Amino acid sequence: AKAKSRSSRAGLQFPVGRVHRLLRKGNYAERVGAGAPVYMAAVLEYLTAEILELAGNAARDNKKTRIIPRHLQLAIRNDEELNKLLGKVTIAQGGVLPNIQAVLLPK
Amino acid sequence: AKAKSRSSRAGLQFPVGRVHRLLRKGNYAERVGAGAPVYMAAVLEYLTAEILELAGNAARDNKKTRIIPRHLQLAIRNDEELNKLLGKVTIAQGGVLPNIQAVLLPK
Amino acid sequence: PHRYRPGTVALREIRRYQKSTELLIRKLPFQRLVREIAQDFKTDLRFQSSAVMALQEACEAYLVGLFEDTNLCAIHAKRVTIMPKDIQLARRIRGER
Amino acid sequence: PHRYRPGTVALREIRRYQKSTELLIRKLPFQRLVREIAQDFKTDLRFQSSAVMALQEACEAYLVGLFEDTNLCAIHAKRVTIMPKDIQLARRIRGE
Amino acid sequence: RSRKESYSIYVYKVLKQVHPDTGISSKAMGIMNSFVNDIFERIAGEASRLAHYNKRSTITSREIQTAVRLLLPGELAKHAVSEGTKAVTKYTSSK
Amino acid sequence: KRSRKESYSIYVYKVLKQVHPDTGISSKAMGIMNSFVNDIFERIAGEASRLAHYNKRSTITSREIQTAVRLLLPGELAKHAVSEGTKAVTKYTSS
Amino acid sequence: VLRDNIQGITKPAIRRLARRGGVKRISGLIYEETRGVLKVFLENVIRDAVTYTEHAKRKTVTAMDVVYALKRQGRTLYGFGG
Amino acid sequence: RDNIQGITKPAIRRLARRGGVKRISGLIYEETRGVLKVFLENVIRDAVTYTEHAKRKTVTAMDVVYALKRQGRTLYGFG
Amino acid sequence: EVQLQQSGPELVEPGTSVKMPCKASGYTFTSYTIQWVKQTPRQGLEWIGYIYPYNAGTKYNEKFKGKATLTSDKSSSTVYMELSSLTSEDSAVYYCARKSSRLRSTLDYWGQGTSVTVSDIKMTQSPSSMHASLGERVTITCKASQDIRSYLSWYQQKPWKSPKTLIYYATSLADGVPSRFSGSGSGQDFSLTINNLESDDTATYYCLQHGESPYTFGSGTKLEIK
Amino acid sequence: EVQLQQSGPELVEPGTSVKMPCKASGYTFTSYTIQWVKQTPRQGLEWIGYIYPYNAGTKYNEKFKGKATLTSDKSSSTVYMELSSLTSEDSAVYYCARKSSRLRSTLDYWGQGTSVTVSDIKMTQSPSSMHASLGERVTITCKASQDIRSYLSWYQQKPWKSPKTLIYYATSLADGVPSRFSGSGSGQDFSLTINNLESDDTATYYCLQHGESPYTFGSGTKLEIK
DNA sequence: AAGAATCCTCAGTGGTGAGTATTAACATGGAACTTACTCCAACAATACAGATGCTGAATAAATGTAGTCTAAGTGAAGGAAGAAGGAAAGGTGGGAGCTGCCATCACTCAGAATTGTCCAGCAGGGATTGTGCAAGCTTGTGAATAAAG
DNA sequence: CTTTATTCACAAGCTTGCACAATCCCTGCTGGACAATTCTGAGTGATGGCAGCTCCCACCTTTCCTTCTTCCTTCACTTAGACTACATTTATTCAGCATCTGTATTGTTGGAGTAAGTTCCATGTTAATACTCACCACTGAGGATTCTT
Repeated sequence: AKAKSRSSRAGLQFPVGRVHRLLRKGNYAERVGAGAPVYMAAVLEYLTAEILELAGNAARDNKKTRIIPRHLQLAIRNDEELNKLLGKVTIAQGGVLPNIQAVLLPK
Repeated sequence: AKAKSRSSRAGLQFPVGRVHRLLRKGNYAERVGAGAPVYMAAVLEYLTAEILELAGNAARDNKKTRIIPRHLQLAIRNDEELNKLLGKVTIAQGGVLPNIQAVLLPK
Repeated sequence: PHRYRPGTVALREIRRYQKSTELLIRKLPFQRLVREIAQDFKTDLRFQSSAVMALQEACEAYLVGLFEDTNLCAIHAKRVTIMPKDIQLARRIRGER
Repeated sequence: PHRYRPGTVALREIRRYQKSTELLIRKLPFQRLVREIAQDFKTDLRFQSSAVMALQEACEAYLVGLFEDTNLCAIHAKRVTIMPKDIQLARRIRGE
Repeated sequence: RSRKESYSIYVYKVLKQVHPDTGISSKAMGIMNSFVNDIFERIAGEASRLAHYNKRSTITSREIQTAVRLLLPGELAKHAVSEGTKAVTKYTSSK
Repeated sequence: KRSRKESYSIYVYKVLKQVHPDTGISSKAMGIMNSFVNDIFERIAGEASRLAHYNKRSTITSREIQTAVRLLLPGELAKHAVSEGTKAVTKYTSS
Repeated sequence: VLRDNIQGITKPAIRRLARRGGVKRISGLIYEETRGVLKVFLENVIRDAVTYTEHAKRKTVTAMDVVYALKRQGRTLYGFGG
Repeated sequence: RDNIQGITKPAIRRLARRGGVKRISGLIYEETRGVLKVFLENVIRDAVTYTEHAKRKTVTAMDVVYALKRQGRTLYGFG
Repeated sequence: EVQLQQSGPELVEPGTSVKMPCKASGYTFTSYTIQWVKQTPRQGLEWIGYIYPYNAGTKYNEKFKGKATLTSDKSSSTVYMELSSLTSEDSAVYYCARKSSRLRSTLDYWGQGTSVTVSDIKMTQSPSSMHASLGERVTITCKASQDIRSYLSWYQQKPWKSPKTLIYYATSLADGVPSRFSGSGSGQDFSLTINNLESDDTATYYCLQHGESPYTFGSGTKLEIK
Repeated sequence: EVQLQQSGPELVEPGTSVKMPCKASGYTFTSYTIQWVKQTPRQGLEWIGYIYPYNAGTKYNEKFKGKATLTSDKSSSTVYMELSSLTSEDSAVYYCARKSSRLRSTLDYWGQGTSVTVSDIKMTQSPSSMHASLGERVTITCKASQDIRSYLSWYQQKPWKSPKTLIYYATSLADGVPSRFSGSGSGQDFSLTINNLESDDTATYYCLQHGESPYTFGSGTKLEIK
């Protein structure tokens, strides 16, 4: 019956079937309960959408159309929860936040 | 049909069969070769022997004949390697290493 | 009468509490604090004795290790008195802030 | 002539190198350092270009974070100059 | 050659859904693929440990919800739990 | 009628009586030892599982355990643990 | 219904924890800061332990849940199971 | 083979300027070279171990990424 | 748990400056932005700006740029608001509200508001004022001038009280709000539905968009029962 | 790779003190103990003490307490030895040796040996000296006094050269040692077996225990070829 | 330089009770043994991509000099922390009762793996654009020097 | 010595001109969805009992509040030198090209090695048990400390 996919059944963009296959073959459990890839794909899609929206906002404030890893770093480090999630994570070609300590300024 | 458990065949005291069962049921891989529990039991037995012998020496230089967790903490924290392995590990009822910074002593 | 100079009793307290192993906080106030904190997450919860015991060893070990890092921060600033800025710097470098 | 007082060009350099994202170590000395360090573990082994690039990005990020903690230690010691004791204190608190 | 899979088309679909003027570079796509793989590994490992602790041999959406409550910080976890519950409800209500 | 718990407290005592014949052990120190053996088991086994997954292999062999010991344990500790594992595997595949 | 129990972590207890940490002198504002730090650490560990308890459909927080919470936050504790 | 002098003084100066450092002492550079050498040895040893497990003679970016990761220093953007 | 303590009313002479505190408790203070909304009976609610205590990040409305200044103090967990050069049109109620840095999140918890007396995208709400019975159905439209990605919230305000958050993300219910209220719609067309009425529902209902940089409230509907 | 640099020969008048350095390179200095032994024609090798640079932890022999003190400098990666009140029987070759903190490990690498010139488990080795041809088998016995749980090591020393480690843990080969040398035995009975000899096997062989707190060396067996 | 009261800590003793090591009972899970299948060494080929070398223009690093400004040492004043005593108040260890909840057991039933087919979604390769990078020009601005009061 | 007009150098904004990467399009092909069957694992209930509460008590150790002293922190000066800034010289790196070959990867085959199922028996866990070790009480010597000498 035309073989509609599970992501369109769940109304997602991230693949339910590929996430199910990676959960099955990734040596996590004996069984996968078939609603777990839907939840996983939804959580991954939400986190991707939040990061991409903040990075696109940073690129728009930087007057750039395209997102570079600097925009991803500026999106992640300016958010407390995103920086808590990726505290031990290095983003390549992302740089650092502009931050000079207040004592080092003149006068 | 007979004797000769897999620990006695490998000259060990840690159970090769129980380690094989925990490797099979631990959801680490699809298959487990039958040299991996032997290697794994040997490594665990060596680490247990090293920590227990150092803790027994720490108990012996304490006019004591019973290992308490203080002796295990003294054994682990006095070694570079061992401390590195168990560096992010809290030992219950172990205390700390007795040290005072040299600037705090009176002169 | 007879009085000890400051820092003499404070050094013998360091030598006394670093060789001892038991808990330094009283058991019942820590248990009441644990139940007070946990009541904000789920009502009518009931801990085991070993759960509160494990929480106490974990909290005391964390506080003691933070006090060594605080002491190192104080000695780096050419001081012997630990201050809240030393705690903040140690937690900042450790990644707790 | 014209001459900036000390600390002005330093703050300009801080702003410039915090605004950009390009790597600060030249690629060839880091490649030679990586090859010689790997010589003690393997006698004759090759390196992908991406492998050396990932090593350079990780090392520069680690050094920038350690210099941030070093600057915090120097400011806590009521100084604006970083000393080796600040690096040692920061690596001691970090657990390195 | 050998067909290596990624999340590039999926992240691009999400990006064109939330920003239908904004492109992305190859390096930022590599960052996004690494992010999705890392968070997948974290959530799946936490759910695997959660199933192993309670003597369960399956991973259900309850394990994934509890893992999302564990790794993710507060409002991030709350909105991710809402998104996952909404998706599982829509998947169940529609075959 | 309650089920039984299992631990390493019997084998750890055997190793203790090998390395120190006239030396007892408290129950708290045995609990520390059981937690240590469990922690090192999960560390080495998870590391070896990751090593097998990176190389697209489906089995954990003694080579994976040897590489996991090399990665996890520091220098002379890893050297002597590799020595012990090699000697035990050589002794096991001879009878 | 308990209220204001962080004051039960008394000043001599914080002084003992500083003496075990090797501290000779202690300022007067150290104690409130230590109470706040201990409070924040306790809510983090207790929140993870309560999450582990609620996943198990239990009303009793066990020591094993505390051990998993500590292991999760990178503060592995030996001697209480596992 | 030396080559630790290739991490020159203005390179360490630039890495400190990115970290927000205004004034740098003269003994910083040798300490930074030793720190970078220790970190590079720790990462490269694990990367070579991952390479030798795969029966390979080439260190790939995947081996470096796995090595970094194992130290709690996860790097994004290289696969 | 979560509360935002605000000061009392201010009787200020014009040309001076006035400070406003927003002492906060019950949550991690640095992880949530604090927004400031001004409320006059002639222009309704107007979003002024927000402070992020994590990086002390400011963002102001264009009509309040320079006139308003936001500051944060993390030691006492307080947010301060400065108004300088007080024009006679400043007699208004000022609320400070908590809002997470997540884009889906809204102004969930509000302060009591300080009454100060001097001595973009436009939301169109079709019913200005309507009458409903004790068990009727209420439908309120919030037609938007531009497109927003479902970033619309519905608030209920009693007379002389702080607004109460009903609906966030245009469909999701707030914490503690009963399931009688139901939001619907997306894009430019939105609607709020009250299922069955009580005597509590005598209030003014507003819709706020936060999909773009200037946040805009709606005109509001007055709903009174019997 | 691993080097243990030392100083030259020190001629010293009796009464004063003497300093010996053990500048170490090629390894992580804090992870390995540095042990000091002395060698005389009269009584051979004997262990003086050690210093662990991880915590600067010393342990001395009972007959060398007060006579010898040990310090470490972590910044220069050096270990310093002080000998005070040099009597007539102190002209000796002083060696520093790396040894890991693991109990199985032994004095794997040695220093060159400073010649100082002044103006308990008993080790029983049955062969004091023996002669061999170019291809036969040699067996050396090291029966000990008390019980050591395989904590015995075999060392080869050329004349006017530092000792070279052959066997650790009573059976394991050292790094770079060929398979001609084979250690055997356990408990109290130990033996070293040379399979086929060369012209480089003309040397003095020692066995050292490190199962107890004072480490004791062997009496020494001289092996001369053809 | 020395003499001396004075609290505090190790060094032994003796008792004994808490816990630990020792001894049955049994049940469960690991070993013996056989069979079935699939996984990965082991060659064989082959492109490809990492090494090595050249080379001429960028481009930073090295050096030396001058001059500022900052780290560090000294001193003096003040206040904030330590030590100690005396009173009060709450922790602790014991001893009940009470019950709420946790782990066990049994059943069965819905969901998850299995397997074969078939197709449609995705990854690789190739044209196709279009954004941002470079280069040049103008400008506002902050820093630091020379003038005027 | 105190504000203030030049002078100065720097980064930022504006405006084309491309070419490198980004977007899109074509093609296989492989992994996902459909569908029926089998096979479980995990949800309902019901039990039994343990362990977590809650309360009462009587003690005594811990804590809290005052008072005094001391000595550590913080401020203010001074200065010496070690940094920064900059012009010049120098050497090194970058980027593009070309060749070369060692290696990583793909393909095929089959034998060794591992999973699966039965049986059973030997091991590991629990309950009951008998002393051992280490913990207080109590003298008893040795250093450590603050003080008058």
